[PDB]
Amino acid sequence: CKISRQCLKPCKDAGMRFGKCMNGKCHCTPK
Repeated sequence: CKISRQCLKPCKDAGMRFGKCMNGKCHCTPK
């Protein structure tokens, strides 16, 4: 992931409420 969106679906669509990525790491906070 480069940008917030690049983990948004990969995490949030996958069961997280949030999955923001920056640089190359994303904070995916589950549901």
